[PDB]
Amino acid sequence: MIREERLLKVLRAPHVSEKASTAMEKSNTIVLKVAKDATKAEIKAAVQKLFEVEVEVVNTLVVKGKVKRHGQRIGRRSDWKKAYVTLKEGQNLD
Amino acid sequence: MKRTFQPSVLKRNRSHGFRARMATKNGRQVLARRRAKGRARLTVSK
Amino acid sequence: AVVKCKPTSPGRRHVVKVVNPELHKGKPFAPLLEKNSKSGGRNNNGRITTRHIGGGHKQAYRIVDFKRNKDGIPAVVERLEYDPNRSANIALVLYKDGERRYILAPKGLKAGDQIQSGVDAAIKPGNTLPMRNIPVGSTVHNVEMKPGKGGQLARSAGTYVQIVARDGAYVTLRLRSGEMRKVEADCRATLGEVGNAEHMLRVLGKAGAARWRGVRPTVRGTAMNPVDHPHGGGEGRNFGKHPVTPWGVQTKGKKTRSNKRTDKFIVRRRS
RNA sequence: AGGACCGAACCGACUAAUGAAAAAUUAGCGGAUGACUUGUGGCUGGGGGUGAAAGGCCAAUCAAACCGGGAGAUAGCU
RNA sequence: GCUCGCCGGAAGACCAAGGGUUCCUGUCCAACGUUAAUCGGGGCAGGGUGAGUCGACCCCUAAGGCGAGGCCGAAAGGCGUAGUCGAUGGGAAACAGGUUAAUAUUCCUGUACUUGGUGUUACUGCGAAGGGGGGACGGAGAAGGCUAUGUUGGCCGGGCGACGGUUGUCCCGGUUUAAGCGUGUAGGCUGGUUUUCCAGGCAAAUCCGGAAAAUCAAGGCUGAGGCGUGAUGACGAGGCACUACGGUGCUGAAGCAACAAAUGCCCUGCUUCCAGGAAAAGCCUCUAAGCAUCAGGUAACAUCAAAUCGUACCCCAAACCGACACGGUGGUCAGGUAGAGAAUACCAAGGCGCUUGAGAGAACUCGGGUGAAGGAACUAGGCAAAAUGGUGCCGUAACUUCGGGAGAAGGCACGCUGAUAUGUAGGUGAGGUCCCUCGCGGAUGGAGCUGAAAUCAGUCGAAGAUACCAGCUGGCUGCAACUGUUUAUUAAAAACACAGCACUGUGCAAACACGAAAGUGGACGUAUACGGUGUGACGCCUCCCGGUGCCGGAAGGUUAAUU
Repeated sequence: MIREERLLKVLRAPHVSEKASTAMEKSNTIVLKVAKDATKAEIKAAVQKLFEVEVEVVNTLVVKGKVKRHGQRIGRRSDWKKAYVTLKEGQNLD
Repeated sequence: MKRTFQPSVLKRNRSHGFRARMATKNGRQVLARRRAKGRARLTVSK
Repeated sequence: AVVKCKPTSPGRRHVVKVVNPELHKGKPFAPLLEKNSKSGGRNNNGRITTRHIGGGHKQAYRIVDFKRNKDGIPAVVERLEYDPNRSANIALVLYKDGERRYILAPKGLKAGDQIQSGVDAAIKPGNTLPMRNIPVGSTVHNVEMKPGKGGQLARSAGTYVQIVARDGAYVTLRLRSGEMRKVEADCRATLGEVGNAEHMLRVLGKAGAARWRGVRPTVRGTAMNPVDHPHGGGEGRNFGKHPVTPWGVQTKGKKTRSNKRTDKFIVRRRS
């Protein structure tokens, strides 16, 4: 049982990319940016409540931040957690 | 030719890392000194 | 028996094996085993405290019974076994109550021999009883110095002690060194000589053998530089000084016993 | 069987000629089941360690490591 | 794109360590790249790392670390008990195919497995900080059984030749398929089952150990591979539709047999040797306190569960350690022909041509090739080159510690073809036939397959161990017995070490060593042991105690604090 408030905080964004699109189309799997602390179960819960859609399974991974250079000064982008969430057969997501 | 530095992360940490430094009085002193100096990287710890 | 090995290579030429067939060809009694890691002759400070120790073969520790307290229960000798931890051979015995122990194998002992500890026990080889009960003139081994402690004198491959006298609460032992020593008469002792008496006839025959026995090589002080040893230095071979340890103390002759606490027990020093 | 033999890997470094290289090259050379070799981790600390002993080795530094301090040592010398 | 060349026990493929975006795409060429650069490991932007079963975490411990109390120490702190950490070791579980520009045992497809809860019905002794078993272990050697893998034939598809021949004993390609589940084999280990008692296993034990007694000779454990299923599937040479020339979608034959065969597996086995070969948990089992008709245990079945972190890419290197796009770096994989071979030569798969080129064809330098006659005259020195170089057989001195010396030396044979023998000796081994406690069984049988070595006869060349590969040999002699070790980076030796020898200390709270100490090593050793010193295999051997040391003596002389 995850708290409503917690759930709302978990899910950061949808991730747009070719791969993501492919996943959505073929495998019925949505690619989300989620909180770095968000566990799989929590993510699933969030998905179910907040998008109103049955979840088969969630795979997560941590994306490491790229090191960049703004002019002369070096600086690193933040790490962030990506989640492939596979929706059950016949579940169409808006 | 096998040069002197042959890196190993665990070894480095055990040797020089924060916890090791903390463990002894002299280590602590070193840390303090570093702090005083204004070091950004207080220890070898990443 | 001793066996001079045929010189099919140098390093085998001068080898003499001591091959006893009556030893157990097999894995030892595992309950009585325990771990025994190597020092390298280095103490808790991590410094080398005794030179020339290092390496050699992994060895288990057989838990030998030197206290020898199963009084009244007769044991029977199951087998003789190789112990890597000592010059003697050990013997796995089986008490009538089902317990097993290792003991130093004495001279005549073999599989099937019955042995017994206690005051009542028969004065025969391998039997153990207090030296007040043991007849004067007898050869004993595995001799306790303090009652109850465990055998400390005469444990090595072909050693034994003579009970020369029993004067009241003490008995006088003629130790293998030639030292005559008073010992409390209630101290325990095992009848006969300890076993593996042709141990001294073995000859290692090569450098490697020594190494295998955990003995690193020994450098001569005279081969060193003066900063290292008192004998060091000299152009060519010089040695114009009285022999001494690496720590400057005389080596040829100078006595080093300082124990004033046990001077009373020493009847006569060895010669 | 063997600190056995011939010989690749592997470990070494006797001869030779010759910066890519703050010790290498190519051609040969020694050991190659052992007192062998190697990975990972551990322990020994400076008049201290370790040393099959050459004053060798102890982070390209060793008849006393490096870093900081006494310290602007002292310099009848340049 | 087509040729050419190089690596191929790597200059290929996959990891660890280390790095940390170098990966992929688009875009830009100032700088960086030893030249140019449209290219890049460079700049900028975007994308990319998907796990119950791989690894970490986790449970367990080794060396070692920390260490409540504690012992010790001016202080700081040292050592260490209980404990708790610490992998490089022990501990549950996944395979095949398909897919991305870039991930995959992680996605998808198929087919699996694991150990937890929870609930069940069925049963009914459960229970640990304790007991026992197990885990649990060395070197070498030898086979035998296997597979990986390869070769040939069969089969299936395609081919009929740019130049003489090529419808055949011809040519090219393919002929692949897992874990799991079932079977429990080659083979290895052990005698089982029941009963009774017992000073043992810190207490108890129905467990282990020990005693008896009965009865049956098969009982159990282990075990590669094969076979079956998994699989009416998947993959499949290439054909066929579309084409953003990148590829996408459909489709799909055969898919067998024999022989050879590992250094891999059975094997943590067996045999043997002495130098005598981790630990703890998981796992099995036994009970105690306990609880007692409850919990807990095992039984299947249902359901839920398996979080977290790593996953790109380089990894003998242009990405790690070397200031560089410059030598070092642990593991795994190991095709063909020749060969003893992981050597060597040429090749496969795959990967590269080393980020300045173009000419010229002087001296001189480097790295190679050949050389008349002579053959060490060179030189400090045959330094360097040259030479020797294989297998089999014959043959082989002094001296010797009887092992050696010895590959001593020195010689002969060596290709191809045919025959012996349309392929032998051997190896393997199908049908058939017989037996049978029935199976992965035993006999007999020899088809097919594979296949040396030799002899005889012929034959070609200047030359048959034809290339690469691959000892120079002998004689006298110093030193060190020997194998070893050593000045990282001018010294590898006659130096150090060595087995052996001798002296000497040391009676165990050992001498000695590291420690203001506690303590630790010596050693869980005990004089056949340990320390120190010298000598240095083996053989024959090996006067002086005045000096300096050490050992013993203590009559006298001298002699401190103290008084």
